[PDB]
Amino acid sequence: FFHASQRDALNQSLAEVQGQINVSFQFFPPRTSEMEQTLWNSIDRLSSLKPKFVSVTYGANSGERDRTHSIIKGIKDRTGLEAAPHLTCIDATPDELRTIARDYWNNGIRHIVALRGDLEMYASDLVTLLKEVADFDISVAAYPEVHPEAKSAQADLLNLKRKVDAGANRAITQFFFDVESYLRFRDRCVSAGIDVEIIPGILPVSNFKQAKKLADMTNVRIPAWMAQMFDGLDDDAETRKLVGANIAMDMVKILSREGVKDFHFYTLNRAEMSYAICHTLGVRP
Amino acid sequence: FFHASQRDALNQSLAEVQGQINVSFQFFPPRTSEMEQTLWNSIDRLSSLKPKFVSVTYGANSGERDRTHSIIKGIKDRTGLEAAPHLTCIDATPDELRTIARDYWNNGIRHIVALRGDLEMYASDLVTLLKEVADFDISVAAYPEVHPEAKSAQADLLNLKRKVDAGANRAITQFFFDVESYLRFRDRCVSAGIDVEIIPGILPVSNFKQAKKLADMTNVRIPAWMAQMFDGLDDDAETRKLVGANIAMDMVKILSREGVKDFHFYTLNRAEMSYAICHTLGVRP
Amino acid sequence: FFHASQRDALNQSLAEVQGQINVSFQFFPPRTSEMEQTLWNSIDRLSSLKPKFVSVTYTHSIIKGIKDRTGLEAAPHLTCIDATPDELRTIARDYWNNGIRHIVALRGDLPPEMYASDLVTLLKEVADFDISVAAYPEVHPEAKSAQADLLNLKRKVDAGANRAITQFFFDVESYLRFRDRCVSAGIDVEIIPGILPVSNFKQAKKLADMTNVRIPAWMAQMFDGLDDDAETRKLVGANIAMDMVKILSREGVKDFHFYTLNRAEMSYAICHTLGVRP
Amino acid sequence: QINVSFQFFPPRTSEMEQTLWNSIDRLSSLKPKFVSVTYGANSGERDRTHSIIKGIKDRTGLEAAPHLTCIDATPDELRTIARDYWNNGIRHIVALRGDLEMYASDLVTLLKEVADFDISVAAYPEVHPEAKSAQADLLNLKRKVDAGANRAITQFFFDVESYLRFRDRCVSAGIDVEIIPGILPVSNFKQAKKLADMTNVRIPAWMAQMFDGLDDDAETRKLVGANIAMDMVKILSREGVKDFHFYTLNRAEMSYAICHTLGVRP
Ligand SMILES: Cc1cc2nc3c(=O)[nH]c(=O)nc-3n(C[C@H](O)[C@H](O)[C@H](O)COP(=O)(O)OP(=O)(O)OC[C@H]3O[C@@H](n4cnc5c(N)ncnc54)[C@H](O)[C@@H]3O)c2cc1C
Ligand SMILES: Cc1cc2nc3c(=O)[nH]c(=O)nc-3n(C[C@H](O)[C@H](O)[C@H](O)COP(=O)(O)OP(=O)(O)OC[C@H]3O[C@@H](n4cnc5c(N)ncnc54)[C@H](O)[C@@H]3O)c2cc1C
Ligand SMILES: Cc1cc2nc3c(=O)[nH]c(=O)nc-3n(C[C@H](O)[C@H](O)[C@H](O)COP(=O)(O)OP(=O)(O)OC[C@H]3O[C@@H](n4cnc5c(N)ncnc54)[C@H](O)[C@@H]3O)c2cc1C
Ligand SMILES: Cc1cc2nc3c(=O)[nH]c(=O)nc-3n(C[C@H](O)[C@H](O)[C@H](O)COP(=O)(O)OP(=O)(O)OC[C@H]3O[C@@H](n4cnc5c(N)ncnc54)[C@H](O)[C@@H]3O)c2cc1C
Ligand SMILES: CN1c2c(nc(N)[nH]c2=O)NC[C@@H]1CNc1ccc(C(=O)N[C@@H](CCC(=O)O)C(=O)O)cc1
Ligand SMILES: CN1c2c(nc(N)[nH]c2=O)NC[C@@H]1CNc1ccc(C(=O)N[C@@H](CCC(=O)O)C(=O)O)cc1
Ligand SMILES: CN1c2c(nc(N)[nH]c2=O)NC[C@@H]1CNc1ccc(C(=O)N[C@@H](CCC(=O)O)C(=O)O)cc1
Ligand SMILES: OC[C@@H](O)[C@@H](O)CO
Repeated sequence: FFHASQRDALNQSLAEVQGQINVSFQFFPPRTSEMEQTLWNSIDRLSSLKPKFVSVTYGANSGERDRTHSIIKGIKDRTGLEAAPHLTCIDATPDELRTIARDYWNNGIRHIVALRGDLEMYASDLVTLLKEVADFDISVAAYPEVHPEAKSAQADLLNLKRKVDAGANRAITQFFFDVESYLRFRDRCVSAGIDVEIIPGILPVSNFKQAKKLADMTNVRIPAWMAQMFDGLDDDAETRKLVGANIAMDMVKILSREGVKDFHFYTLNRAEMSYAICHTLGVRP
Repeated sequence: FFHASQRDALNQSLAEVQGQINVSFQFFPPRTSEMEQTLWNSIDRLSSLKPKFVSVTYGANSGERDRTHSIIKGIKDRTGLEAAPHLTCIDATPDELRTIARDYWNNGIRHIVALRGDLEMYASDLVTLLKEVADFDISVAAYPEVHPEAKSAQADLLNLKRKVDAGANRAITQFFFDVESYLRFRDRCVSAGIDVEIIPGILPVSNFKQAKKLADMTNVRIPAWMAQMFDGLDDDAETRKLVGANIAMDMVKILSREGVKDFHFYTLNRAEMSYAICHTLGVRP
Repeated sequence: FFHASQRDALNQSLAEVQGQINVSFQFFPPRTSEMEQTLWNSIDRLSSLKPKFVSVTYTHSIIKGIKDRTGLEAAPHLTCIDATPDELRTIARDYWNNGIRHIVALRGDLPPEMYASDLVTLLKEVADFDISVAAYPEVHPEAKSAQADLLNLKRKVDAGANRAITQFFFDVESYLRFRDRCVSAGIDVEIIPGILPVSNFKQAKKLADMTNVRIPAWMAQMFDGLDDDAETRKLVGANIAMDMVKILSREGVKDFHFYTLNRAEMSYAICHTLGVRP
Repeated sequence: QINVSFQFFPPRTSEMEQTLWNSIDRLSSLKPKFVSVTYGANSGERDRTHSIIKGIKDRTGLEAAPHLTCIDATPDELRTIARDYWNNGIRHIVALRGDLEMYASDLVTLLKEVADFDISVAAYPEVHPEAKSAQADLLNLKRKVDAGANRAITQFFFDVESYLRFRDRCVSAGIDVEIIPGILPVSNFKQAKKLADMTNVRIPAWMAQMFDGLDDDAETRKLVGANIAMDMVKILSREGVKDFHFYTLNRAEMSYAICHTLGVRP
């Protein structure tokens, strides 16, 4: 019985991973007092897992940069964790960006997630600018399914290489649900001579309607079986959570077996799903 | 990438099962007003899935038979579903059992789950007795991992055959977590010439401490990876639920692929996990 | 990589059976002073594994010595090829009156009238003995047909045997198919595999040929060229036996009977792999 | 159809010296494609490695490859050493960086400049402990192959899938040379566990459990270890592996028997 045997082997291998998996968590600036409370609850909960770092988004063109910086300082003060602000360049001048970068460095914030931003400079230009300011750890975005604006898959891949050559020392992927796409992309990164680990960004899905809208805008494929899995659950938050957890747990189990030892979670500021997924990877308090 | 491909295929096959899976749900008589409320909530919720039948346990030697009968009538009146009482013989005389059986039949209750009972007559004796009373549908217990009191695996298997030959038309298994054990047992049932479907009894685990105590008393193996999965979760009900759901969903996905189209859920009177597992099998309102 | 994953699952399942496997060990009466010492050493070494019982081929003395030395259930083998239906009742009653409640009832190899079924019936007429009888997955050489020999096993069980122990075999599929045919025939006792760990292939093959036990081509090839290499034979033979019991365990076998040939090393190691440890 | 090679180390005692030559005679009868001898900067030096290589060549006629490292050696020293080896009929070198400047790829390049050596290099299915990433380590192996290595020999492993997945990644990366599994037959688990822990080589739970309780039982360890190794090579062979490199630790019995099971016989 192949399928049963395969499952037992996959599960046992996952069990033996305990203590070898590095994780990171991504948060966004709360917009309500209710979300603020939720976030700090989640930060406390997830901090107990000793993530390698956490990060905080910055909405391009939002003009709310101060919120990002304030959350980052709060995290460092409260937890002692490495906290990395996201920084976009599409909405700031190089001079403004150098000032922002210098202030981060002087405030002990020395890992930046460097992005172009949701709509002059491209992300690689930001990477170069940041390294000129100081010796930052820099993480950049990777797209196993190709960024929607890329002229070609080759162009997008060479762009990642450009960002790495400019000084990026981590790549974090856009979320995906087609696991084969990530694995094929990881191999293509080797073919392009990219020597940094390609860290999968995991989106645990509880609100499928919303995840689908974003996937559709970002060129991320939702397999037919996954669409079928969430069909009929618009008003059943409980079942959606269980189904979503199952999907994410399956994904990390397979990725772990294929040698992935780094995961970045898009928490949407909630701890429950990411914490449980980490538990299955042997990442525990 | 074998593991990824295998998952996609398994998931898609599960998606195509929609509308082909029969399910049944097992409940027990509530002992508190709180549990009473929970049960009827669960009955309403699960009834919407159109189970082939539901059943209600009867604790052997408990002397609380009237509770079982009362719950069964309540279910039939409320839902129109086929509801099957469990009946044990270890604690009643044949005459008492015939009276009980006749009263059930005359009350429109014509499917009985016939058991010996947790500690004279063996279950096969009860099956014979029931068929003498009337043409009941009769379900009996099967043990993929061998009943703890059996002289041998062969003896236990021939006992199942005895119960089927006496008139049992369904076999429902003790819960298991070693899926290969069920599949091997299903094949052994064919070797013994048993022509009834062997319906897996599924226990969705949220309280592992308690499931383990019962498994240990019933000769049910808990794989090491499963013990590791629940390790450290004694005080984390949320994570236990997500982990447990993941395990049960994986099990039914594999069983479905191997051709199982009937599942019996040990609900412990709660709807959430069983309902979600059914959802993944395409059993939906 | 199905083969790799399958092996990992099989090995892990074996690791998890630890503490749930019943084992028994078979010994023979020593013919020399050297073998005498070897035997009691093996007994001391193997007793630490807490076997469900041990047996001695046919003897009465060894059985007694084992019982006193270790307190293990020691079952003498008894054949009806030697004595008369009356002497058997005398030798049997003599056992029960000493603490010997388990007997391996056999017809016996024939030297250069009644069958084992008759011996089981006889032994039981004396007392409520534990009776173990021989089963033959590949059919006893004298039997007229597979079904006839199978029905014979049924007779022996119906007569009072509560255990069947198999002739040794090397084709696991043969054992498994036979086990299935037994249940189909309504035989409700376990069919306990008799395992022969092979270190001397020339000798094992001689015996296999006389007993209708098949030696698979892969096994013949595995031992080819090792007539003068005792060390490699031991490693090859241990590997074969370990693989066999690993497969058998996954198929739900929880009882094993070891033909030790009075040596502890190989059986002790195989038991170790089954989680049967001091 | 199966090729084998055996790895030895320079004996540091009279007792081990006797054991090694016994093992060489035993294993040479299997006609390995080559044998190799390790180097320890503080456990024998280059002269001891070379002495054993010469002895093997003289005694058996087999191709014998020294493991040559580049730590604490200058490029001019390495060129002089390589020239000497080539002139002495040593035509296969296992080119390594070394257990603590140059990386192994630099040594491969240097050696190919000297002469058309057969060169074998180290590969790590579970990633070299110092690599900045699995991607970087794979790109390094490709650098070594592109510089002229015609063979990769893996660190030992006990998770067979790890080797299989690694081989697939090598092929995907366009690394076209054989990725030969290094096999460590285990008769002393305490010693093996130490070696594995230091190199990030996973020991499956079932394997640790298999050796539990055998600290003082050498005989059972041998039988259990032989079973593990025979099983591994059987699976690997089924998956198309036609070359095996045995970490003998100067003992012949286990490797010889494993080879027997692969059909490699005198
Ligand atoms: C992990 C992660 C975190 C993120 N965090 C944020 C956040 O905090 N705030 C936010 O607004 N967005 C965020 N994003 C989204 C991101 O900003 C968008 O996906 C944006 O469209 C691209 O950003 P980038 O850094 O990848 O840009 P780039 O790397 O510069 O690539 C963007 C597009 O430009 C193309 N391109 C690159 N160079 C050239 C060139 N020289 N000429 C022509 N085309 C070129 C690329 O191929 C690609 O199609 C995040 C995305 C990820 C994966
Ligand atoms: C789906 C399911 C629902 C259950 N519901 C209940 C419930 O509502 N109330 C309750 O108290 N328990 C219940 N049980 C538990 C059950 O009662 C116990 O497992 C009990 O120990 C065995 O019951 P049985 O009907 O299987 O008995 P049996 O089938 O009679 O078998 C019991 C044991 O007797 C052995 N045996 C059978 N015939 C003979 C013979 N002629 N001579 C010697 N040994 C023999 C069998 O091999 C076995 O070991 C349930 C179990 C399952 C799987
Ligand atoms: C675990 C084990 C332990 C053993 N220990 C010993 C020992 O200690 N001493 C020793 O000398 N030998 C021993 N033997 C070997 C055994 O004695 C021989 O195999 C002998 O040939 C058959 O013995 P049996 O008990 O199987 O008899 P049987 O069951 O009677 O079978 C012998 C043949 O007779 C046939 N047969 C049986 N009844 C009838 C009938 N009524 N009509 C027609 N045909 C019939 C059967 O099919 C079979 O072919 C042992 C064998 C095993 C597997
Ligand atoms: C089959 C085999 C036989 C061995 N025999 C011996 C022996 O006899 N004696 C001994 O002392 N050791 C021996 N070793 C071990 C070896 O020496 C160590 O593992 C050592 O740490 C690395 O050797 P290497 O040849 O693999 O080096 P490399 O291939 O150079 O790799 C070493 C590390 O450097 C990294 N790296 C490579 N290029 C760069 C770069 N440009 N910038 C940054 N990092 C880089 C690699 O990714 C890796 O992490 C052996 C190993 C194997 C697998
Ligand atoms: C920075 N993110 C991002 C990106 N890609 C692009 N182009 N832009 C981005 O901002 N990929 C990674 C990450 C994805 N972030 C997100 C943010 C919200 C939801 C979303 O579905 N939110 C729902 C429900 C949230 C919940 O379940 O709590 C919503 O209601 O908005 C999904 C992914
Ligand atoms: C009739 N049942 C049963 C059996 N087998 C035997 N021998 N006896 C039985 O009564 N197998 C099938 C079914 C199993 N029923 C059960 C009943 C309670 C729990 C248990 O774990 N209850 C926990 C928590 C319940 C919850 O999560 O809500 C408890 O606290 O008692 C598990 C299986
Ligand atoms: C009671 N036995 C038995 C039988 N089958 C028959 N027909 N007769 C029997 O006596 N099957 C089970 C068991 C088999 N016993 C044996 C006895 C010796 C050897 C054997 O080959 N021994 C070699 C060397 C022993 C050693 O390795 O130390 C020998 O010739 O002594 C194999 C199985
Ligand atoms: O002795 C085994 C050793 O050479 C390998 O682990 C590579 O370092």
